[PDB]
Amino acid sequence: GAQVSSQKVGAHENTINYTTINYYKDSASNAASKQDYSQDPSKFTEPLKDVLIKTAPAL
Amino acid sequence: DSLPDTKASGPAHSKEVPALTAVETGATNPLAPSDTVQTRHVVQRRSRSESTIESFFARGACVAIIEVDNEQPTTRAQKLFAMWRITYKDTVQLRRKLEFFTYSRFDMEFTFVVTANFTNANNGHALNQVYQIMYIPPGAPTPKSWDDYTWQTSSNPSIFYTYGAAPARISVPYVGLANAYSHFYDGFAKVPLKTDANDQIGDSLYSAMTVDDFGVLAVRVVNDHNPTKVTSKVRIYMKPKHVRVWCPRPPRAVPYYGPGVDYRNNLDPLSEKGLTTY
Amino acid sequence: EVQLVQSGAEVKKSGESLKISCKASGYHFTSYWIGWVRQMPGKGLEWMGFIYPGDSDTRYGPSFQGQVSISADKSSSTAYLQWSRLKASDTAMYFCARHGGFASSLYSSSFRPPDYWGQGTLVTVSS
Amino acid sequence: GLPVLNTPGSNQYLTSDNHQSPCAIPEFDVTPPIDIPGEVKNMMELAEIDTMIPLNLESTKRNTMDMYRVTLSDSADLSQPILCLSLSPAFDPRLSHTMLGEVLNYYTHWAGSLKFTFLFCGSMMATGKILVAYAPPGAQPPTSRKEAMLGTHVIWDLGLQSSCTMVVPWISNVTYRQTTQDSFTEGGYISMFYQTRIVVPLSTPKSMSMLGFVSACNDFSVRLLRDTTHISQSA
Amino acid sequence: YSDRVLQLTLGNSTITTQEAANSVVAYGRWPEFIRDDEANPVDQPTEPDVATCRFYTLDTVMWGKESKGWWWKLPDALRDMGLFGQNMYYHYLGRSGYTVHVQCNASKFHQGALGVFAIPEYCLAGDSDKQRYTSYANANPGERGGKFYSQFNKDNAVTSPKREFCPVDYLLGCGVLLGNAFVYPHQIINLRTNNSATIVLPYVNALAIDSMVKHNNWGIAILPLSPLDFAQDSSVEIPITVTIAPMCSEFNGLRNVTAPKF
Amino acid sequence: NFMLTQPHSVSESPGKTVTISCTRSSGSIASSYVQWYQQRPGSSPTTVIYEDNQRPSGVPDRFSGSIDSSSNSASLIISGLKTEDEADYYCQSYDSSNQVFGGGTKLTVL
Ligand SMILES: CCCCCCCCCCCCCCCC(=O)O
Repeated sequence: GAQVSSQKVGAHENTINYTTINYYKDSASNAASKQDYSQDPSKFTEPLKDVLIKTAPAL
Repeated sequence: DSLPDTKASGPAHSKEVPALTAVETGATNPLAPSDTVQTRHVVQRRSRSESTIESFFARGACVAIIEVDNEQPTTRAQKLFAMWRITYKDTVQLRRKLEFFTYSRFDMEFTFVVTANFTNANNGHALNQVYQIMYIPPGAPTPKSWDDYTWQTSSNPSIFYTYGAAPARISVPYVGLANAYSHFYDGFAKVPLKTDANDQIGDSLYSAMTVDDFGVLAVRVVNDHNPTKVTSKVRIYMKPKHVRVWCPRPPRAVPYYGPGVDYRNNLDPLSEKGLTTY
Repeated sequence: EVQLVQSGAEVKKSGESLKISCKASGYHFTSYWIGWVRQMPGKGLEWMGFIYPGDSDTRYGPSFQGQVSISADKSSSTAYLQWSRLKASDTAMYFCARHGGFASSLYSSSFRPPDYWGQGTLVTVSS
Repeated sequence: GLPVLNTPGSNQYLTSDNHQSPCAIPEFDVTPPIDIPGEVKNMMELAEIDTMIPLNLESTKRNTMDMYRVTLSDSADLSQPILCLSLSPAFDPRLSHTMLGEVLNYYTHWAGSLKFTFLFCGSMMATGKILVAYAPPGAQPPTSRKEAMLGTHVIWDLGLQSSCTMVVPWISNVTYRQTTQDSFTEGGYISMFYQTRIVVPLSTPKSMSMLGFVSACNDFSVRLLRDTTHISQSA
Repeated sequence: YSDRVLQLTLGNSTITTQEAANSVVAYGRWPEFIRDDEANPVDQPTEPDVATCRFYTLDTVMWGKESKGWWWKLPDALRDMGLFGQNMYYHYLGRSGYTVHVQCNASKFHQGALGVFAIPEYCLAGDSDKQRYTSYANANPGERGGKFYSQFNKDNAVTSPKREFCPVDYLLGCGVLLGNAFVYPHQIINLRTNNSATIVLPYVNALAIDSMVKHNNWGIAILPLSPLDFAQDSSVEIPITVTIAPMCSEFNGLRNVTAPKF
Repeated sequence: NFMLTQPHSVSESPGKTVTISCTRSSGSIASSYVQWYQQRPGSSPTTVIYEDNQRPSGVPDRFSGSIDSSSNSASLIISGLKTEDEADYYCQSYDSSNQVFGGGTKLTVL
């Protein structure tokens, strides 16, 4: 029950996969996948109640 | 996965003014370079893969240095078994990295590096040593001699590491009492009451949720004593895994002072520089 | 029996050096450390030193750096407390202590305090 | 049957490795999570929030609240700059300790655009105009509005909306700049000058303060993690 | 309609402002009750709603040229506010959001700026060598609140130590530069633009519900970013008023009343 | 640096029960163990309690030691006081390298 994913190739010679298998029942033993993705910072940058477009006046 | 491209822009002469804003609203003007100057089309290939929380915290940082000795129990200063309080506040680097956020939730990985050395040249005789590292959760009996019954480790987890092998390593799940670790706690553990006989009954340390938060690690050398004293040290490295964080905070700006947020010594982090000097 | 015996009251004049002894019986004296404790009249006890012949650690009092000194003698199974220059503030009762052992820790767990005491010695000037 | 061959690097400990390891507390009953407000999934989200710049940092202003505020007046000479900075976000003493600078100091390389936002904290009756410019390196640092107006600049008019934003576009020869002090990857120069002047009526304060903020655009990134020099531990 | 004008109505109380910059919802989350799939205690909760979810006005403080700042903590500031305080002291556990409204008005010839910050888990520093030594009474001023200082002066008292906070204005009172404080939910009351600031605070904690007497969730800090100045007159000063309203309050563990010693 | 505060003094009658306290002021209370020492009038100190759970030879069971981790206070309870309990009691500790004595409590039994 292996898992195969694609690598982000930086340097090419002259589409590449790598395999991972979990050997321990406890999830704490797993290695970090590092496949997470970011989000929208609007909750910090624009926490306003009535969000207004940038081109429009702020007041 | 890649960052957004840059859109081409031309001359602007319009009634809409994105440059002006009002920070009083508490919002950051989400401008782009195309909103103030003319720009060309650029396909963007740079990515923020290195800035993720996992990548930021995916390092092992030293947190303690435990020293133990192997000698006859009645010859010299007897410190032949240690007991370290589990905490990340003994150092500054990992503490500062963690304290960017108010709450966190992660698994943890411990790695132990053990080194030994002699102390007298009279004999130079010593055989390979074996180290025991026993975890003692709060409330469990704590050893009071290097060879008492407590070391039977009937239910306490324990690691037996033979000197010279690869560093020992283990993983621990999220063992918090709440739904996330609290890096900062603005409260007390006890509250004095008007009916208390004296004020000292309800006294407690500010910003201290509990005593014996995680327990201690007991370290000893299983080998008996050689004719010569042998000293060794154990270094512990902690790597958070599967990290989630909430409520970002400003980073520490002045030297740490104790396990709290106190500050004593410097309080002058910034250096001098002329107002109109490049 | 496992006990520590000190000399009776000792008297010396101001500015002189005084020396008192604490002798152990029924065991080897230097099995573990020896501590010296002071008690001025009507006050709580105070630390003076915790010594052991391996290095003769004369850990002086913060306000008595050098004045108070300690030493151990294996041949006589006795330890000695010494003052270099007596003062009016050194009038107190001195006790010698020792723990039966069991100490094996780098930290508080098993770096133990004494459990047997001497009968005490009094330093005064008769009047 | 164990026909294996050990390769170099065996039995080593690399602090950045990503291997598995046994669990010390098997079958632990982990506490389920909840929905705590304010989750962060990337460090750059912190660098995109406006934060005040300690612009003054004079002899008697540094390490006091006066370092955050720049004084403007209607009697100041119009031929000299108000403030000057060097576009080195991680090394310049003014920009080093901002949120952007603090995040950058944990990385060796950076690249992207920056935003400078200034807030006018004068009276409602005060008015004026200000010119803030950015000059890419390779020439004499601007010292008068005549030279500053040649480079990238924005003319700010003081009105009902009290804040103006300037964008420092990404202009460089290298793909990534360095966060340390180095001339090969120097960022540029930022300066501010009076256009017209501050005009106030009678019975109004003649001098007022101004605040500045810095943040990163949505194309900003860092790529090599390191340790920071802003925290120290003595023996 | 414009964001310049705004009205708020909770319970039997109403607030109106004609020069409000805008309304800020901290972290973009509105207060809400505990869902069934997140409730730790099993007791039936109490939800007074109108009786406790209303605007309570704290004591007014005066802003001068030499003032350094003020700080309050929640729900500590509301401990004596009628039925909210009674419910807080009669129950082991408590939970609620808040709606902070800061009021400060001045003529068109005044100048200044206030920085209103909402800081979760707002720990503060002590005033002596002893670490974490501040007493319960001195860490919970109540509606009176506290003040900042321009410099750190260690308490040299040998007997009867003060055991009080000594926040430093430019360090935000917790060893972090004030400039970075804008990462927290905030608003600025710039006297030339607006005369009030509104912040809606959801319940932020590591637990679904927690004790209110022992732990303070939010901390309100008001610092003057730019000093006050009216007519080159050194005696000028204008008041600042703070109004707070609990939202979606609920209390769980009932028992006999609590009487903390102050 | 730190002290071991104690209650002022207690005066009781035979057959009463008292709880003498001693509040630690520095170091993790749970790490080091507090002790108790009895000094009868005109007599040398004696050891009666230490380790928080171990009692020395010759101590009647009437004396028992206990601790409160949260409040950093150690207690000594005497049930059924006797006229011969007349003495001073000191609470002693060993933090990591040195011993620190308390202020002393005077107990009077009529
Ligand atoms: C084997 C034990 C594993 C422990 C791993 C270290 C976890 C540290 C995380 C921060 C804990 C914060 C303190 C508890 C919260 C509180 O103060 O209420």
